[PDB]
Amino acid sequence: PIEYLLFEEPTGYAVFKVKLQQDDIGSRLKEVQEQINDFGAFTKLIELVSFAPFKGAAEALENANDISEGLVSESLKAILDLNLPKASSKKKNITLAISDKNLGPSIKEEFPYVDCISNELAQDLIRGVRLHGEKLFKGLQSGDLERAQLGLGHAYSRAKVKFSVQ
Amino acid sequence: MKIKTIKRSADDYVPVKSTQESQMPRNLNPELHPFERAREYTKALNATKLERMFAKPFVGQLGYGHRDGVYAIAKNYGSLNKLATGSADGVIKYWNMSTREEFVSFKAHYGLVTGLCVTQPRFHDKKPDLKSQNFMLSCSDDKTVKLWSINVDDYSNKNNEEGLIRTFDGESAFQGIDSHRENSTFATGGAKIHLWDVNRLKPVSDLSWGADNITSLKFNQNETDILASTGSDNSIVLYDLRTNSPTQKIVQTMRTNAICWNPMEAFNFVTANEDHNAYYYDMRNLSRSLNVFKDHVSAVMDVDFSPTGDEIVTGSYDKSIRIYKTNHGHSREIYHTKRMQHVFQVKYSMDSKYIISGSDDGNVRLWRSKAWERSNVKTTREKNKLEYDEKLKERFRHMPEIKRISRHRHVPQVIKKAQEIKNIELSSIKRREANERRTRKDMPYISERKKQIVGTVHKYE
Amino acid sequence: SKTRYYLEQCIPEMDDLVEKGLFTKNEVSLIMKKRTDFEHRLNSRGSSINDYIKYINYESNVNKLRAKRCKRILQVKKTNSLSDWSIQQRIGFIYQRGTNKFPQDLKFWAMYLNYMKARGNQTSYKKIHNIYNQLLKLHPTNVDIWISCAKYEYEVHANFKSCRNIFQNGLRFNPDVPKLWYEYVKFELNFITKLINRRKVMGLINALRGDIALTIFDVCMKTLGKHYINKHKSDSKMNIELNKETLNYLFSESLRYIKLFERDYLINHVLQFWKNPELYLKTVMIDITLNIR
Amino acid sequence: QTKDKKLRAGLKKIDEQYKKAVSSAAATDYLLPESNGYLEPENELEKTFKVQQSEIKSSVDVSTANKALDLSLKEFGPYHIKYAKNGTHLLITGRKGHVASMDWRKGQLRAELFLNETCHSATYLQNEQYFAVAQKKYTFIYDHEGTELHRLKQHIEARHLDFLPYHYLLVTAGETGWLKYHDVSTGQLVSELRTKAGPTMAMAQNPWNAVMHLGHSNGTVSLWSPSMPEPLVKLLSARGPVNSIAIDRSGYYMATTGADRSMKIWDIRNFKQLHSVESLPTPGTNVSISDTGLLALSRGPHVTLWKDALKLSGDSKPCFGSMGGNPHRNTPYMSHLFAGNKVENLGFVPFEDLLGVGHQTGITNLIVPGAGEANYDALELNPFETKKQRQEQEVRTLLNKLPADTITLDPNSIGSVDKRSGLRSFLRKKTQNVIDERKLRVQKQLDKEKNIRKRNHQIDVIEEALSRFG
Amino acid sequence: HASAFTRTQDVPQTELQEKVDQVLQESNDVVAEFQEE
Repeated sequence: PIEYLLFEEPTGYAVFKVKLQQDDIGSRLKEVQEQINDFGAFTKLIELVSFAPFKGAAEALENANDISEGLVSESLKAILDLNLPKASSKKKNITLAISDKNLGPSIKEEFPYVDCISNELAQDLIRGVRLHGEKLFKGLQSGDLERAQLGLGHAYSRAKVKFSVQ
Repeated sequence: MKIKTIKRSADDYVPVKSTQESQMPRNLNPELHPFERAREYTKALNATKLERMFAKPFVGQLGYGHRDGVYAIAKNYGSLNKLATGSADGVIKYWNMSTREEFVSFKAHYGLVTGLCVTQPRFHDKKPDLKSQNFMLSCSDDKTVKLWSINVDDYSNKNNEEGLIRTFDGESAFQGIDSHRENSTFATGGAKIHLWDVNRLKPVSDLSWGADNITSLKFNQNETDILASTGSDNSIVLYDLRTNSPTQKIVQTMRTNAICWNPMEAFNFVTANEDHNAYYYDMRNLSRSLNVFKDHVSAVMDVDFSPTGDEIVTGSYDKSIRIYKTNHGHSREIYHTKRMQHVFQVKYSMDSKYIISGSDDGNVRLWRSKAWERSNVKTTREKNKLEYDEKLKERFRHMPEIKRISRHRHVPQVIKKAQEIKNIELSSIKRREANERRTRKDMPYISERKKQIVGTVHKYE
Repeated sequence: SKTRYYLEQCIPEMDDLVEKGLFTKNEVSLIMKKRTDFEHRLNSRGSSINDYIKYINYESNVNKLRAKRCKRILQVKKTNSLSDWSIQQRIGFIYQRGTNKFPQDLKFWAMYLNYMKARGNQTSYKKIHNIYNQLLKLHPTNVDIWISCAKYEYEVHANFKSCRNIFQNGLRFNPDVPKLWYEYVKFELNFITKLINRRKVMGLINALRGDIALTIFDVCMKTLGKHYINKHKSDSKMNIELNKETLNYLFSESLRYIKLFERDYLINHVLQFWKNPELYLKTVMIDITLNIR
Repeated sequence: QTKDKKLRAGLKKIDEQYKKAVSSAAATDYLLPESNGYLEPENELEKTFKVQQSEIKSSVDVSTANKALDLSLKEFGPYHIKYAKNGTHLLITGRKGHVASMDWRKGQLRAELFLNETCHSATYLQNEQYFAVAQKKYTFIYDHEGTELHRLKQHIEARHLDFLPYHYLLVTAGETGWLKYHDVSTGQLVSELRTKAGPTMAMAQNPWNAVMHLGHSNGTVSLWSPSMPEPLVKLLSARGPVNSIAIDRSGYYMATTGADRSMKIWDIRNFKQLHSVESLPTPGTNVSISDTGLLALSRGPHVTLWKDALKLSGDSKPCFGSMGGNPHRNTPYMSHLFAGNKVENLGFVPFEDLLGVGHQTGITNLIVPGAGEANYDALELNPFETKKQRQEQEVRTLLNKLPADTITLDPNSIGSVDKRSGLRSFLRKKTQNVIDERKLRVQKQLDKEKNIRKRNHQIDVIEEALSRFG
Repeated sequence: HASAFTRTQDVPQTELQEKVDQVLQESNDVVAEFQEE
């Protein structure tokens, strides 16, 4: 019961709809771990649904800072509001797989009909998505992830340190 | 003189591109595909050979185990990772089976842990978080019942109160436990079965035929107010909770160790019984067993229904596990290891895929329900081929070659020898009975399904 | 394989089509040769939107030929058959497959939408909704798509509340698009004028109105300035320079609003907001021209 | 039908499942890829057998005109022709030493062998790669390039070998009167059956059934299977010897030609000879069946083709000349006669419509409008095979090869049901003997009791007066 | 199942939403051997 997952990226947020569930007990087995590595089987387990790209470098930077501190940004708020179905706020909440335990509560207190998950299974799904990366986007236009990462890392670190031209 | 011949367009058959996939014309003309029976027979025979060379049951064990043999297992009927095991040491653990790890490990009681239930209470003081914590209920031999909390990582949705929420003192030594679902109401069989509520420290209701202790209990899955119980004057007693009273009683020739309803029929149960057998009963007509499951060689110790409702898994005091289908009456499959002994508890998994077995060498192993079905996701082509395999071998199941191959399973020498001895004794009984029949006049043809009931209380017709 | 699945799924309507006297065995067989070619080209790797498009085009021409054939050979507008909707069902199936394989191609998405809307007689209001939901989810930062969906809804059903919500969401994703804000204001004014004309017609048979658009302008103003600063955000000289440039940009936008534009009142409001050099000169000459008007 | 609800439901469910299956097969038929080719008059004055191969080549497609080979090898003996089951490679065996295996369409000579040993016949066995030839003495198995892979020694004097492809089995009937099934994958002579008859004259395989029809000198066809050492069945076809026998692809009809100028069409699946063409001016050298029920006869300088002769109608009976064009008479579909050659044999091209004849000069294909089956089935035989598909499919068939003994007279017989120290040793022998005798005595006593039971189921003045004294 | 059209939570999430909502609220031979065999 892992209906959706959220994946943050240097160029914006992505949201995937889980199609099948890998069996929960067998997860430590050679066979399911290999299907996470392989690309053919990961597509059977996951299809992308949404992708909101960041506006510019500054907006990406502050968004990464808020992800670090564990808050929800305006952009994340919007994309979740758009993708996630509205179930009853009392029974049958919708399951979303995130990467950060500390991100959980903020998402909840913004969306009381969603339930975050960071399990062994959800961490495996995040890992597979991160491994395959751009092949999963079916061609949706994304910046070069590696250059994005270099720029973002440098900006993040300079921000924390207070690097100065003086 | 209008004529034409077979002309092929190589453009149509051999594609212009290189990546484009050439087409495969098909013609279902029967005279074009010549051998049906022989071809399909050999496909089925190869299929069973492959089954035999792919049967790899054992999938792994749960951490380092228990110190002193496992005697209580309780799966969480809600989730799928979680089970709770308990040992004659007195130490109960709450396992995460996805990682083969343990959440906690409480030293619960001074004596044995005789029962475990896993649940969520319905407190009236508050509503304990069903999402951050699970709850567990141990039923001990030193006259106590304890309710524990477990911190479970299932959801990531918060950020104290770790263990032993509550303790229920008893007057007797408790001997089995189960918890009526969707009501938060448990029932414990010691010297007289008590219906307890979570919020009251005094047993709410007394249910007992007479003055006999009660070995074990189990509620049923559907129509959930029907409880069944097994007592040590080798009796099986159905209770109902809406009228709040015992309902009926059957007495067999030997004590029944455990009972499981089935979760798809709601009035059938199956009892693991010490005369090496498992008897499958209808509830409304308790005079006779629907079926008898046979192939054990020492006391059967536990049974469980697959949630699909069609298979049974039994574990005996002989050191092996057997899997049965509800309609046959002989073992589909036998699981056995040199390192597993006196299977005392068996639980079949809520995805129907696996089997957990607690054994008194102190270990909680877990096995595959069908020894083939790898857990990975299968491409549609492969999936179709596998389902085709299964259909073909179900079709040709009884041909002598295929039967020889797919029934050859290796069994420990103790079980082989015990089985041939038991066959000898049954032949002996049967032919002395034959001679007695040859002479005497009046002996009933006592049926194989009524042979095993000493007597019922409420006689009907 | 999967091609075999698709071809056999195509068989029964072919059976019906030959059964009714409007396609001969040979013609139908030729049709299937072409079908199989297309099916393998889609299924095999390396396929492309051009292949999906050509497949659609071929099927559409088959549909037209079938329609004219039934018009001529038996002079019936519509046979009560299986085929008559089967071909369009297969076209819809092709569109869905193509978009699930290449969710990048705006041109293909738009062909899909044009087809479905134009055939909208038998289609689903709900189906247009689903297509638009999926598209918007995939490409949230395409103000073109947001505007197109809003305009379709307002022009076809005129669900003013639904169009309003669409614009709200579109802004929530893209506060940076003055084109989007512009179109939102245009929709606001059109709705206002339609309502007032309805009031006029009720009067025939037997201002907060501006202020809504005023508020929209104010918040557009504020957030556009914000995001223009955020791009190219370091001392007093660059602070003043960026302030000047964003003032230039943003007041050019306000000039566009003036061009878009009762009318005197709204322009007036724009003028007071603006007051709150050469730009001052332009404002005051705008004032005198307004007084002329 | 029986008056039981449960059995009515069962048989109705099963029958309708069968009907669903066959309706699906018919839909596939609408989906077929191609169409057979034909030859019809349009008129009454002119007749089909009057057309000429030059006329056909002029009037038809260039690919087919190119495909209609004509090889002349006037050096070595008359040539014996075989096409691969795939329908692509051709294999010619001259009478003196010439053996060639050629791709036949792109004209790649796969292999050429010059043997002075008088070869007789040959066959690709399992692919285009391995092929077997006869010799003066032994049988030889050859690789694709032509290197001697094996010299099968036990197959002595092997005139008429043939390979049956689901069981992977090589059958080498010859002259001492002897028939040997040689499993070619595992390489072990599966079976070795003597024929009491004599030097087997002709031989052909029933493929619906995979049973070998030999044709002896008595005039008897005999149907053999590799399991048991007696003929499954025997038929008396003609008098004198039986020159040739050919079998429909459905294994339903057979044609036999015997040197007493006789020709027979037989219903194999019921063993009633449909009819007997006796008006035959010269003994028939050869006979073959196409894939579309088209009968080719060869009298040595002549080849004649009868369409639709394999049916049960009286009109089906083939003739050679009709007076006044009587419609109820079956004139030959299409004729041809060579100049002076003697057709060594003839075989149809599997998936085109050509029949290749081998004669004293060499090989000639005649374009027949409706001979071969236009639309094949990729899962079985691809005229187009990339090397990887071919090898993969080879391993596939190798896995699923049927067992040798499955060959029987009725290919469905698999399914049914039936319900199938010193003193110590000495004293041990005594006591075991005692236990045995004890068992026999108990048996006999039980039997007396049962016999009395059956009796109780089936149930003079002085003698009356004295009943009670015995 | 959430769409892009309907206001989901029915509570404003931006200054645009709240402002416009409150404004709109205000505005309301051979034979022989064969025989023998």
